[PDB]
This record gives sequence, structure tokens and C-alpha cells, in this order.
Amino acid sequence: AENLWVTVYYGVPVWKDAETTLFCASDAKAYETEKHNVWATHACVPTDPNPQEIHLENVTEEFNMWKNNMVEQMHTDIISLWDQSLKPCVKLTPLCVTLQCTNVTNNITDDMRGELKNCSFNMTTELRDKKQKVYSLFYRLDVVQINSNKEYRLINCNTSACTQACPKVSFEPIPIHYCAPAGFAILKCKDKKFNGTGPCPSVSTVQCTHGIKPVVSTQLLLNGSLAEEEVMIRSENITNNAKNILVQFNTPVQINCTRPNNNTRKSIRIGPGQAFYATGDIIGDIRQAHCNVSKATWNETLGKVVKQLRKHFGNNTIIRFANSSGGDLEVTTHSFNCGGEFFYCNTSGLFNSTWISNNDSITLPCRIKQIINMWQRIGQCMYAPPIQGVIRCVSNITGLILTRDGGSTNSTTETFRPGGGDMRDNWRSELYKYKVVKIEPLGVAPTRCKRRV
Amino acid sequence: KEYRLINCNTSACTQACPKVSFEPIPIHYCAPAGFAILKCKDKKFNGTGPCPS
Amino acid sequence: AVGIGAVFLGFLGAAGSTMGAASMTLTVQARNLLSGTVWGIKQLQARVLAVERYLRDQQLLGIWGCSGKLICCTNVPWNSSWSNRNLSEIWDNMTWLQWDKEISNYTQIIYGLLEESQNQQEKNEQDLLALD
Amino acid sequence: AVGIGAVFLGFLGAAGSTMGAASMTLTVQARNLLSGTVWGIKQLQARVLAVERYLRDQQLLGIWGCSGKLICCTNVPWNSSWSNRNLSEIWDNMTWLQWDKEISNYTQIIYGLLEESQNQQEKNEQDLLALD
Amino acid sequence: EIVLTQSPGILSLSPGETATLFCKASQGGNAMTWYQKRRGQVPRLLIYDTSRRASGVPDRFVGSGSGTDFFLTINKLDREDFAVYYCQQFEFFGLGSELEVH
Amino acid sequence: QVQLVQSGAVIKTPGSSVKISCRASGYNFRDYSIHWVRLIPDKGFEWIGWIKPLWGAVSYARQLQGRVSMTRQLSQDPDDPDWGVAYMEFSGLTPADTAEYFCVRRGSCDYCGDFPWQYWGQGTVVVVS
Amino acid sequence: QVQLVESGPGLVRPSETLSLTCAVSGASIRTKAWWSWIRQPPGKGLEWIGYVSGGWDLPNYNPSLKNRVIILKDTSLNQFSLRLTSVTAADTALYYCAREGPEDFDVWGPGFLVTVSS
Ligand SMILES: *[C@@H]1O[C@H](CO)[C@@H](O[C@@H]2O[C@H](CO)[C@@H](O[C@@H]3O[C@H](CO[C@H]4O[C@H](CO)[C@@H](O)[C@H](O)[C@@H]4O)[C@@H](O)[C@H](O[C@H]4O[C@H](CO)[C@@H](O)[C@H](O)[C@@H]4O)[C@@H]3O)[C@H](O)[C@H]2NC(C)=O)[C@H](O)[C@H]1NC(C)=O
Ligand SMILES: *[C@@H]1O[C@H](CO)[C@@H](O[C@@H]2O[C@H](CO)[C@@H](O[C@@H]3O[C@H](CO)[C@@H](O)[C@H](O)[C@@H]3O)[C@H](O)[C@H]2NC(C)=O)[C@H](O)[C@H]1NC(C)=O
Ligand SMILES: *[C@@H]1O[C@H](CO)[C@@H](O[C@@H]2O[C@H](CO)[C@@H](O[C@@H]3O[C@H](CO)[C@@H](O)[C@H](O)[C@@H]3O)[C@H](O)[C@H]2NC(C)=O)[C@H](O)[C@H]1NC(C)=O
Ligand SMILES: *[C@@H]1O[C@H](CO)[C@@H](O[C@@H]2O[C@H](CO)[C@@H](O[C@@H]3O[C@H](CO)[C@@H](O)[C@H](O)[C@@H]3O)[C@H](O)[C@H]2NC(C)=O)[C@H](O)[C@H]1NC(C)=O
Ligand SMILES: *[C@@H]1O[C@H](CO)[C@@H](O[C@@H]2O[C@H](CO)[C@@H](O)[C@H](O)[C@H]2NC(C)=O)[C@H](O)[C@H]1NC(C)=O
Ligand SMILES: *[C@@H]1O[C@H](CO)[C@@H](O)[C@H](O)[C@H]1NC(C)=O
Ligand SMILES: *[C@@H]1O[C@H](CO)[C@@H](O)[C@H](O)[C@H]1NC(C)=O
Ligand SMILES: *[C@@H]1O[C@H](CO)[C@@H](O)[C@H](O)[C@H]1NC(C)=O
Repeated sequence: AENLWVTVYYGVPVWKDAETTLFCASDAKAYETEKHNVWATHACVPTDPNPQEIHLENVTEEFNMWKNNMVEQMHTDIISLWDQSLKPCVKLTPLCVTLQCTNVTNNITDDMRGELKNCSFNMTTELRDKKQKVYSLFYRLDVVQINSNKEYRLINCNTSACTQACPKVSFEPIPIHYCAPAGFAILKCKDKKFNGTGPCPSVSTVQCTHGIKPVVSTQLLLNGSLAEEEVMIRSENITNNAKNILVQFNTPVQINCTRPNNNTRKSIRIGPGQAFYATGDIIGDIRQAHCNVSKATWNETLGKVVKQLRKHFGNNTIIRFANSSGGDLEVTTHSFNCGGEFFYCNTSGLFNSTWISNNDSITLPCRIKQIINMWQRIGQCMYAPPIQGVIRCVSNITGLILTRDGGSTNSTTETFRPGGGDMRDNWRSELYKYKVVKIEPLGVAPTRCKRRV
Repeated sequence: KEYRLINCNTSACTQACPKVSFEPIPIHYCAPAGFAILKCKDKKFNGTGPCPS
Repeated sequence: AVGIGAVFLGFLGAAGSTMGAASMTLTVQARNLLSGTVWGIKQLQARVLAVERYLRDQQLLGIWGCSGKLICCTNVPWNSSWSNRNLSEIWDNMTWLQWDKEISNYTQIIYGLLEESQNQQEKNEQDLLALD
Repeated sequence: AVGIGAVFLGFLGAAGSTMGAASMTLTVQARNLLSGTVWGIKQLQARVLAVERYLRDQQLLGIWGCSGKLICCTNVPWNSSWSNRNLSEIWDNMTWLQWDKEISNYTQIIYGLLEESQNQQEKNEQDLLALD
Repeated sequence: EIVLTQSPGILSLSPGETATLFCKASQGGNAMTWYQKRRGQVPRLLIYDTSRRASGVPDRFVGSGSGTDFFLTINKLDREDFAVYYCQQFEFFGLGSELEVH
Repeated sequence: QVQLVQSGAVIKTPGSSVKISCRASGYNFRDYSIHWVRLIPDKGFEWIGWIKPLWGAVSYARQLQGRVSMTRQLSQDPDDPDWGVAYMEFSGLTPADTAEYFCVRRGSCDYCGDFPWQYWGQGTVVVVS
Repeated sequence: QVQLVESGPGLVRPSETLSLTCAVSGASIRTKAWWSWIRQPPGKGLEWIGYVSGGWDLPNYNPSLKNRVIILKDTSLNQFSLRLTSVTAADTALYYCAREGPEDFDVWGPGFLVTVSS
């Protein structure tokens, strides 16, 4: 009996932490729409419906969303997919030209400048010999004054060429399910109260993740997965201030956003089979794009996050908010893509509050850039086509991305400012539950059996 | 006295990127699975014939 | 739980239970190891990495005593310095994760012992079938 | 040399020695057969060619008497016209290269004989387990 | 905030000896950064993560400590190592331990 | 190598402003943050603020808000994507502000945080009189 | 051109686990070679402890070493380590890492005196 032999057991359930590639999966309802008016349901496998969310019991795994993988892979996949949906579309190289711009026909005061500038310019037709004179509308944030007369040019025309987006492919998010390949499994921490780091006492394995719709937002991340009961803040280190603070709250705050300026698109032929989509007439009043939120629900959710943030900073602590301290445009405001057009909306109305230890609606004005340079590359800019009609959208605000100021010198107050920063902090708000492990079979173990000859 | 470039009536030209440099880094060649690379380690060997070592 | 009494459920379900209970459910963790214009390269390298890992495991088994027996007694003994615990305690007391944490050091010597034992059994069987 | 006495070293090390000495070292040449934006196609076709060759060899073995026994006595006899040399001389006198040069002609008939022998053994075992 | 305290202040030693510089935090459970700054020069990192050394740091520097109490041990004191030494926690700095030639 | 070249020393009148340029070279500037620190004599170090150049997101110290402003200039060309320039503008100068200012970058290792500043500029002396 | 350099203690207490580690440069570890440990008590002859191989040989030691010697190779760091559990003060010896090849132990280590003392 004490003459112990060894035995190999193949298919032993045991895993290790690993970092491998992943597996795209899209729902078949987005596959029902023909010719991919959203990106890549052909570059992504159809999701098998209701897959195996088999529970695991008496199992303690340590999760770490901050040093997590697959959020880097999601960032790389979305970047490469955004690049791969532009190579069919038309380059706007001949549009870099001297623009004769004036103000739009409007009873403008001298104080408030016109946001829209009308611009007429030469443009090549389909025929190489004949050029035409054509006009359009642009925003202040897309033209600069090259240098009596007043003549402009586009902003990107001395750093990079621009690619006009195809009006077929829309940027609205379809949900992406991530799946592990063979020999790997995705452990989902199903704990209710879980601050992103440490042992999760109630995990469950899975083959495919939930629907992760890729939204693009800097502050006030949109349509994410809200928490179960409480309002959970997450940080890599709360005492550190260089790391952001991902706030995920329970009740989603309804936001309404609209451009009320009615637009008419206009097809200008750059060349043979080259269509450019300019802005024609402003049918109706010239108004300003804006976003609304409910005053009472926003005050209530700020009370909830104050009640939760006082846990990490003591009870008798004053907590106040401020707006963004500065920088580039798309980190001061909060930016998003509503209906296939980009909004950059001011957030000073949402963060002027202080909090002591004891039917209206907030409107906030936006600005609309027609060109974008997201992810801040060296040589790419996307032109966006103007869309018809008055444009509105309703969304569920899910979480914030906050940042503590570097408070020293014995202050009771600790202020918070919304900071966008990297885009990965969006996906880290939706990949905190999951991790990827590699199954290793063929464990070995001593027992009392000897192989006979 | 007016000139042109030499290549402008046979082909277009691609300017090299000043990022990528043409200095050689050493390339090691390796066989895949199921193949092996025999190196003739003979001192005196004129390239053709039996290599005894 | 639901699988109490008739102790089975889906794969990695026994991973929380003790290794004695988990030993009866090994066919599915063996099963869910093979089956499951530039993204095709990612799909393909995932699939061939899966079959390469599976073929490496089947070749590591095949050079030992068991081709596909999935439970193999063999002829190498066990150094009691490695386990240094009560034998029947570990099948009612330990998970496979904790056991793999225990014998993390004592690895890769066992495999050479298995290869030596299998080659010795092969030469003994060759001699036995030779003199007959 | 260094591996004198305990006759082993790395793979293809026994390739110079006689086939009797090389027969004790076969596990590593079996081992070093599987493991090891347009160049990924070259890497992938190399990897799948390697696993295709390994699977063809394992299937050629599996239709014979031995799945993974790696040394297989079998039931087909040997025509002495093929070897036509002294039996114990070749295990102390010949390399595997020279032996493969010797029986280059006498190939591909042996494999059909092996398949006939294995199918005959299978139908005999089917009859034996049938009448019992 | 975090109050940091450099307890030896001025330390008077001779070359070839060993030295131990203590720092004390106001809040435990964190990392610690040790900086060397010679006279009239650029400061230079020595210890991050309370036990690790940077590039070009000789291993005679040993950072240690836990909780609120951290040590910096410099064995085999060269003449060059007589400098000011600072501790860092996330933004707050100790006022500096000055190493003096005796 | 990682190089942080500052501008030369300066003598400014009280109440005026000053702008210090920190030119970084030898790494991808769109990745690592840039911190600004000061050294006042007989006061030790004092951190000012950090700036992430990918969108220029800044954060200033609490006792210095309203008086400082940090900008950046990226490199927009596909041939030299590495170099970049941070700018710290310090306004409302007092005689207490006579000090030496530094721009710093963190290390590049795994367990390196953000505040263990590995690479340091040469320093810039600012005298108010 | 091969260069072997030992590293580890030279002064340990008896009844403990001794372990050295020899770094290898100038060549590769996975060669036709036995990376070996050989010792020598002071004033006396040599004493071959054992070896390990860069191929797939099982390591074979001197049976006088009483199965307390585990030489472990580290191909990812070009090293190979001696072990000696339950040492005595009579095990004081110069230790040597070496390389058996087609010639007999060409490149040694310098050899360091491990003086086991209590
Ligand atoms: C995000 O949203 C916030 C919230 O609105 C914006 O904050 C406001 O920004 C403006 C300017 O950017 C602030 O400035 C105000 O401008 C008004 C118009 O200026 C005219 O009048 C002044 C004389 O007062 C002239 O010098 C000037 O040339 C113009 O002719 C002023 O009327 C405002 O003065 C206020 O304060 C004085 C104090 O004495 C009062 O007497 C006035 O009656 C008046 O109340 C002021 O100068 C404005 O203060 C900001 N709002 C708030 C609530 O503070 C952000 O700008 C926006 N973000 C972005 C990027 O735009
Ligand atoms: C579109 O293309 C037309 C055709 O070239 C451009 O018109 C030309 O613009 C130049 C530059 O201003 C004019 O030259 C100047 O004209 C003025 C007025 O005649 C004259 O006083 C100056 O001495 C100088 O000659 C040129 O006449 C004009 N030609 C025509 C037919 O209008 C035009 O500028 C382009 N852009 C737009 C927005 O139309
Ligand atoms: C965050 O909120 C503060 C207010 O609490 C904003 O400060 C305000 O900033 C604007 C411009 O950024 C200042 O406007 C000034 O207007 C005159 C009018 O011509 C102009 O000449 C000046 O150059 C300046 O633009 C305004 O004075 C200032 N408010 C105060 C009280 O000083 C800050 O901009 C907000 N940040 C963001 C990102 O929205
Ligand atoms: C900061 O938060 C509050 C939103 O609750 C806003 O503060 C408002 O600031 C304006 C400044 O003109 C105040 O208007 C005037 O204030 C004087 C008192 O100084 C008052 O006597 C006048 O009748 C007039 O209302 C306004 O009262 C004040 N709001 C409150 C509730 O006191 C402000 O919108 C936020 N700041 C930013 C930059 O958004
Ligand atoms: C955002 O817009 C939606 C538009 O549907 C508003 O929802 C409606 O609000 C009215 C006013 O209370 C109700 O009578 C309707 O029943 C609501 N309809 C739906 C479908 O919800 C919403 O109130 C707006 N929110 C804010 C903050 O302005
Ligand atoms: C939020 O609601 C409470 C309760 O009425 C009120 O006391 C508080 O002032 C509100 N906050 C703001 C910013 O209006
Ligand atoms: C495994 O070996 C390491 C030395 O590399 C040792 O520190 C550790 O204690 C060993 N594990 C066990 C369970 O003893
Ligand atoms: C093999 O067959 C060829 C004819 O194809 C013959 O010339 C050769 O001699 C044969 N080999 C031997 C070893 O006899």
C-alpha cells in the first residue's frame, strides 16, 4: 500500500491564467440587414443563441480588471476594424482647395459668431477639362483662415488627407459577443459587490461573453451594463490620482440629444464615380444642438455617487465637482456619435455642485465637428457625411469617468473632474467581469495501482 | 537648358520612408517541424561533395 | 446541487469539488479541447493552435503507457517527499488547482521517468516475444 | 563520446551509429516531428503541413497492429530475397540510411501485407468473439 | 493628504561604511520611492515599488520596509553617494535626508 | 534613449507670466504622461500637475489651480512621430515662485507606476524680481 | 570559447539544502554535452558528483551521493544547478561545473570552495 505508484489523469479540470487571441460573435439579427450597413457581420461569426453559462461552485479566482487582457485586444480590434471600413470609401484629396467663405445668411449679432460658414470653391468635375464653382456649408471647427478678402481652407489639409465615410456603413453599435477558442474558457465573476480586483468568491465559466456594444464616448459612458443594486466605483488605486475612477451607477439616466438644424445633403461629383456629400440649405431656423437630462434624477444619482464616494474618503469630507480643466476639445466636453453624426457637448451644467457631510431639465449646448480624428493618429482624418432631417437620440447614461485633483496642503474638500482620457476605460467598464484561462489537462497523481505486464 | 528625371518615362518612383533603414539586421533561418538543417562543419570544404563532419 | 446524487454536470463543473469526485468526470474536459479577410488568419491560427496543443497532449500520452485509456496506472513509483501528505486525505480534501500548486516544483522529472519506464517495458516485451 | 556508456543524446544523434544502437533512442525523433501579414500564410502552411504529415504517419500506424506502441512485432513474414544479408550483422554493421538505400525497391508491398494481416487478424478476432 | 517624515535628517558618516535612512508615512499600505540628488545636479531615481532598483542602480542600495515604516540601506558608502535623499508617495515628498561626510 | 530638453533660465517681473517648454524625444510621445515638479530652496519638492498628450488631459495641484496652464504640441507627420513638446505656463508670479522647474517622465516597466519619474529634464531656473 | 562560471554560497551550515548555479556562455546548453558537477575535497583528489544533459537523458549521479543530488538544467537562462540536501562539514570541497563533450571536460568552471561549517 505504501508502494505508491503514479497515475496520469487526462482531462483534469485545472486552468492557468493566459493571454491568447479571441473569437468574434455577432447576433444574427444584425446579419439580417443586407450588404453590411453596419460594419463587419461578415468578418464576425454568427452567435449561437443562448450558449452555456454553466455555473461553478466553491471556486475562488483572483480577478484584475486593470492589468486585464482582452481590453487591449478589443481596442486593437476596433481600431483595425475602423480602418478596414474606410479603404472602400472615397479619399477627399481633391477637396483641399482655396475656399471663399462668408457667413451664412442669418441675422447674426456681432457678439455671437456664426457657427456655420458658407464656402464656395472651385471643384473638378468628372471631366478633367471642365471645373465647376460650387458652394457648401461648414462649421467653424473645420476651416482656418489662410493668409480685403476672407478666404479659408480646411483644417486637415496640411497634416493628412481625409477619407469621407461611406453613407452605407453606419457607426451605430451592434453588440459584440467575445468568445474563447478551443482550449480556453472565459471566467465571469458573478459577484454582486466586486470592486474589480481581488478574489471573487462566486465565479462561473462561460464560452461567450454578453452583448458588448462598442460605444465611443469620453465622459459619461453610454448604454453600458449597469450594476445590480448599489452604485459601484472602481479604481486601480483610489489614493492614486493619476488613475481614473470608473463610476457605474444603478439607475440609468435618460439623456436626450438633438441637432434641430434641418439639413439638406448635396451630391457633388469629384470625378468619375466620386461622390462628395456637402451641406446645402438650412431649412428653417438656425438653432444650436443641445442635450437634456432630468434635473431631479441627476441630483439623485449625484447624491448616490456622493454617498458611495464617502466610503473611501471618510464620512466628514466635503465632495465637490468641477468641469474639465482643459486640453484638447474631445476631452473637455463629452463626445459621442448620435445617428451617424458627432456631438461634442459641454458638461459644465452637470458638475457644479458641492456636498457637505450632513420637473425641470438641464440643457447643455453641443458643437458638431464634421471632420474627426479619433484615436489621434498621425495621418488619418475621417470626414463625416451630413445627414438629412432634424436629428435626435435617446440614450441611457450608465457610468462616469472621474478624476481626483492632486490635493495636498491639508484640505477637507476633495474635488472631482470628469476626464475622458484613453478609450480603453470604456471597455474596462464592460470587461471587468470576464477573464480568460487556458485549460491544462493531464494532471498526475499518486495512487495504489500498478500496470500489469 | 531644361532637364527631367531619368525614371520619368519608364516608371513612377517611390521615395523611401526615412523611418525604415536599410542597415542589415542578422537573419537566422530555421527549419519547421519535420525538417532539419545540416551544417557542414568541415574546415576545408569547396562547396561540393561529401562533407565528412 | 442539481447534479447531486448523480454527480455530473457540464464541463469545468467538477473543478470546485475534490479530485476524487472530479475523477469520475473527465470525458468532457477532454472533449471541449478540440471542437469548441484578415480575421480568417486569426480564426485559422486559433484553430491550428488548438489542434497543435491537442496533438502535443496526445503524443505525450502515446509515448507513455496509454494511448487513449484516459486513466493509466503505470510502473513508475512515487517519491513520498513530493506529496508528503495523507493519501486518502487528498481525494476528499484537495482541489486539482491546489494539487497542481503543490506539485508545481515536482514536474518534468515525472515525464522522463514515464518515458524510461515505457521504453524499458518495450524492450522487455521485445525480449519476451523474441525468445518465444 | 559524451553520451558513451549511457547511450543517448539529442535528436538525430544516433543517426551515425548502427541501427541496433539507434533502436534504443526513438522517442525524440518521434517527438521532434510535431512541436518544432502574408508571412502568416507561410507559417500556417508549414504548421498544417507538419500536422498533416504527422497525422498521415499516425494513421498509417493505426491501420496496422500498433496504434502508438512505437515498436511493433507483427504477423507478416519476411522474404529473405529482400534483405539477403546476415541478420545479426546488420544491427552492428549498417546505418539506417544505408538500410533505407537497401530496401528502397522493396517498399509499398510491405504496407499492403501489413494491412492484409491486420484485417485478417480483425476478422479472426471478430469470429473468436462471435462464437464465444 | 500624506505627511512624510525623514527621521535621520543630517547623517554624519565616513566612506566605506553602511547607512540606514528611515522614512515614515502617515498612511500605511502603499509603495515608496527613493530619490538621490547630489549637490547642484539633476535628481536621479533609486528605488521604486519599495524594493526594486532602476537602471544603472548598483545593488548595494536596498529598499525595504512595510506599512508606514520604510528603510533605505546603502552598503559600502562611496564618496559620490554623499547626497540628499528624498522619499515620495504619489505627490508628497519628505524634506530630504542629507548624507554628510564625517 | 529618452531625452527631455527644457528651455533656458529666466528672470521675470512679479505679476507676469512665464512659459517653459519641455521637448521630449526618443519615445512615442502619445503614450506616457508628462509631470511637472518644482524645487523651491528650503521647501523641498512640490508637484504641479500632469498632462497626457494623447488628448492633452491635464490635472493640476489643488493649491495651484487658476495660476497654471499646460498645453502640448504633438508631432503630426508620418516620419518623425516620436518628438513632442509640452508647455507649462505659470501666471501670477510672486517672489516665492523663484525656484527650479522640472518636467519628468515615468519609467517604462511593468510594476512602474506613474509617479516614479525615471527620466528628468535638466531643470530651469526661474527668478522673480 | 565556452565559459562556465559558478555562483552560490561557499559557507553553509551542515544539515541544510545546498544549491549552486553555474552560468554558461560561449556556446549553447542544448548541445552534445553533459553539463556536470564535479567536486574535490581540499588536499585530495576529485569527486564526480553527477551530470545533466542538454538532450533528453535522465541525469545519472554517483551512487555515493546518496540520492541527495538533483542537477536541474535551465535552458531559458543557459544555466544548470547543483543541489545537495542534508550536508555535513565533511562535504567541504571545491565545486566545479564542467561540460563533457567529444573530448573529456574541456571547459570547466573556476571551482569555488564550499566550506560547510556550523
Ligand atoms: C460650458 O458652459 C458654461 C456654462 O455657461 C460656459 O461658461 C460660461 O462662459 C462664458 C464665456 O465663455 C462666461 O463669461 C460670461 O460672458 C458674458 C457675455 O460677455 C459679454 O459681456 C462682458 C461684460 O460682462 C463683455 O466683457 C464681453 O465682451 C461680452 O460683451 C458676461 O455677461 C458674463 O458676465 C457675468 O458676470 C458678471 C460679473 O460681474 C456679471 O456682471 C454679468 O451680468 C454676467 O452675469 C461672463 O463674463 C460665463 O460666466 C460662463 N458661465 C458661468 C455660469 O460662469 C462655458 O464657456 C462652456 N464651455 C465652453 C467651452 O464654452
Ligand atoms: C473658381 O474658379 C474661378 C476661375 O479661375 C476663379 O475666378 C478667378 O479668380 C481670380 C482670383 O481672384 C480672378 O483674378 C482677379 O480678378 C479680379 C476681378 O476681376 C481682378 O481685379 C484681379 O486683378 C484678378 O485678375 C479672376 O478674374 C477670376 N475669374 C473669374 C472668371 O471669375 C474663382 O476665384 C474660383 N473660386 C470661386 C469661389 O469662385
Ligand atoms: C469650466 O468652467 C469655468 C467657469 O466656472 C470656465 O471658465 C470660463 O472660461 C471662459 C473661456 O474658457 C472665459 O470666457 C472668457 O470670455 C471673454 C469674452 O470675450 C474672452 O475674451 C476670454 O478670453 C475668455 O474666453 C470665462 O471668463 C471663464 N469664467 C470665469 C468665471 O473666469 C471654463 O472655461 C470651463 N471649462 C470648460 C472646458 O468648459
Ligand atoms: C455653478 O452652479 C450653479 C448651478 O446651481 C450656477 O451658479 C449660478 O451663477 C450665476 C452667476 O451669475 C448666479 O446668477 C446671479 O447670482 C447672484 C448672486 O451672486 C444673484 O443675486 C442673481 O440674482 C443671479 O441669480 C446664479 O444665482 C447661480 N445659481 C445659484 C443657484 O446660486 C452656475 O450655473 C454654475 N457655474 C457654471 C460655470 O456652470
Ligand atoms: C427625453 O425624450 C423622451 C421622448 O420620448 C421623453 O419621454 C417622454 O416624456 C413625456 C413627458 O414626461 C412622457 O409623457 C412620455 O410618456 C415619455 N415617453 C417615453 C417613451 O418615455 C423623456 O421624458 C425625455 N427626457 C428628458 C430628461 O427630457
Ligand atoms: C438635491 O436634492 C436635495 C433635496 O431636495 C437638495 O437639498 C439639494 O440642494 C439638491 N441638489 C442640488 C444641486 O440642487
Ligand atoms: C517550490 O520551490 C521554490 C523554490 O524555487 C520554493 O520556494 C517553494 O517553497 C517550493 N514549493 C513548495 C510547496 O515547497
Ligand atoms: C532497385 O531496382 C533498380 C531497378 O529499378 C535496380 O537497378 C537496382 O539495382 C535495385 N537495387 C538493388 C539494391 O538491387
